[PDB]
Amino acid sequence: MCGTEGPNFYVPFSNKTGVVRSPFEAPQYYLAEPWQFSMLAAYMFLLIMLGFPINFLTLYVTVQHKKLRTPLNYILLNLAVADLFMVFGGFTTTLYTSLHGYFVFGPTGCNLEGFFATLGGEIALWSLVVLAIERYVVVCKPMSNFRFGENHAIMGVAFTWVMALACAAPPLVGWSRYIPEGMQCSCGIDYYTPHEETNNESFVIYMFVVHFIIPLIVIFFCYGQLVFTVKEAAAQQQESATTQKAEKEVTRMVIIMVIAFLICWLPYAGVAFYIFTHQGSCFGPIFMTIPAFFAKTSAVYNPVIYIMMNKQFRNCMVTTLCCGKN
Ligand SMILES: *[C@@H]1O[C@H](CO)[C@@H](O[C@@H]2O[C@H](CO)[C@@H](O[C@@H]3O[C@H](CO[C@H]4O[C@H](CO)[C@@H](O)[C@H](O)[C@@H]4O)[C@@H](O)[C@H](O[C@H]4O[C@H](CO)[C@@H](O)[C@H](O)[C@@H]4O)[C@@H]3O)[C@H](O)[C@H]2NC(C)=O)[C@H](O)[C@H]1NC(C)=O
Ligand SMILES: CC(C)[C@H](C(=O)N1CCC2(CC1)Oc1ccccc1O2)c1ccc(Cl)c(Cl)c1
Ligand SMILES: CCCCCCCCO[C@@H]1O[C@H](CO)[C@@H](O)[C@H](O)[C@H]1O
Ligand SMILES: CCCCCCCCO[C@@H]1O[C@H](CO)[C@@H](O)[C@H](O)[C@H]1O
Ligand SMILES: CCCCCCCCO[C@@H]1O[C@H](CO)[C@@H](O)[C@H](O)[C@H]1O
Ligand SMILES: CCCCCCCCO[C@@H]1O[C@H](CO)[C@@H](O)[C@H](O)[C@H]1O
Ligand SMILES: CCCCCCCCO[C@@H]1O[C@H](CO)[C@@H](O)[C@H](O)[C@H]1O
Ligand SMILES: *C(=O)CCCCCCCCCCCCCCC
Repeated sequence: MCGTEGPNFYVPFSNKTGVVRSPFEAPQYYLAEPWQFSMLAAYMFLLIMLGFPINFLTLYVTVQHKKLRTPLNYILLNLAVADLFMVFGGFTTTLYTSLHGYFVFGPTGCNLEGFFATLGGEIALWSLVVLAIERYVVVCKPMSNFRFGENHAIMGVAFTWVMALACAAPPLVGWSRYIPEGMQCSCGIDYYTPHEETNNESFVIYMFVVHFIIPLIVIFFCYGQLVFTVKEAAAQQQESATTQKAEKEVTRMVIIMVIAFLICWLPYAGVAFYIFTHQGSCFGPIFMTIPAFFAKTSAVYNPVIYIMMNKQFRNCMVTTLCCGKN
């Protein structure tokens, strides 16, 4: 008796006192104080104010600088669009619902907001995976006579969309479901109830293997092989000071990317491992949603790592922000 069930929702609060209401109809101030809903709104405001310009500017400078329109950069533009899906599908809606204290758009808006917020985070995840694969292919050259071109980069972008739909679409047609989560102001996959009608258990396993384990394996493999190949080549050219500088910075960047991924990936593993053990207690609205709470900031720090630290993008944005000069 941890929460209150209803059609299309699970409020993580007991109704033994009779105060629980539908998250589609009335504010959830028994889950959190009104000022804590305000702080949730302030958090959404921070993410919008930093997340929209950085990701929009990534698209804008690509229009004003011909050198950026390389196939190896297509996936980075795909990343910037995905973050805009998170910013407008998720953060903007949540800022609005937050200030009402419940999901005022009803179960239909729940499926829309949940689909587009999940699709945005999914496209971003697989863009990082596809980028790791493309870089591994270009550097480690695992195919004897192969050249990465425009058509290959388009496949890579299309691949992220297929994988993203493979996660975000089934809950709209009866495999798992979208419900309000956490403080009930935004919607997502149901990892909270074993809704046997939609076979929630098998979707969690599918999400865990395909959309959680596999991305980590691919990112670690591709980048490990890449760092190995680069350190191998530099070892054969130690007379070149620039070759050694290039090896050092490639390694430093791979570490940063992998640390950035782990910072977003481990909290889910931690929370899930804590839920696998200790399979006895009730989980507050915050607990199973702490990883998602902090994973939202990836809409800001991913473009900072993959674009603002890209030597080309940086100079083009400086020139664009400086009205043409510098
Ligand atoms: C968490 O738990 C609470 C408490 O159990 C639930 O809230 C109750 O929900 C029921 C509906 O299922 C409410 O019952 C309905 O109340 C209507 C209004 O009643 C108020 O007004 C009348 C005068 O009009 C007062 O006399 C009364 O004291 C109330 O203040 C009634 O119009 C409804 O009557 C109709 O349905 C019943 C059958 O349920 C028939 O017997 C009637 O003839 C009529 O057809 C009905 O009684 C109840 O008022 C709610 N209580 C509170 C405190 O809100 C939540 O739904 C639950 N949360 C979740 C998410 O499930
Ligand atoms: C992009 C998101 C749609 C997706 C997401 O929301 N997930 C949360 C639920 C999920 C799958 C992943 O996590 C689990 C952990 C343990 C057991 C089952 C699990 O199911 C996600 C989020 C962040 C990262 Cl880092 C990754 Cl790789 C993937
Ligand atoms: C993000 C900021 C972290 C620290 C904030 C701690 C604020 C606690 O502040 C207290 O919270 C109570 C909650 O109902 C209020 O009723 C009290 O009036 C208030 O003093
Ligand atoms: C850009 C942000 C705009 C957000 C507008 C939020 C409007 C909140 O609307 C308020 O919701 C309450 C229920 O929670 C009602 O009781 C109030 O009457 C209503 O004014
Ligand atoms: C390094 C990984 C970059 C992509 C991380 C995207 C974070 C997605 O976060 C997900 O968003 C959904 C909709 O808001 C929520 O329903 C999920 O609970 C949450 O895990
Ligand atoms: C997922 C892939 C992560 C790759 C991280 C590789 C980090 C290697 O880092 C390197 O390891 C060498 C070991 O001799 C050290 O001598 C170097 O100082 C160090 O730069
Ligand atoms: C700094 C400590 C923060 C603890 C995490 C608070 C978790 C509250 O739960 C939150 O509810 C929101 C509205 O439904 C969702 O948008 C968030 O994804 C979810 O984390
Ligand atoms: C060239 O590269 C620089 C051109 C001149 C730009 C100077 C203005 C930058 C100010 C950005 C910071 C605004 C902070 C807003 C606070 C919310």
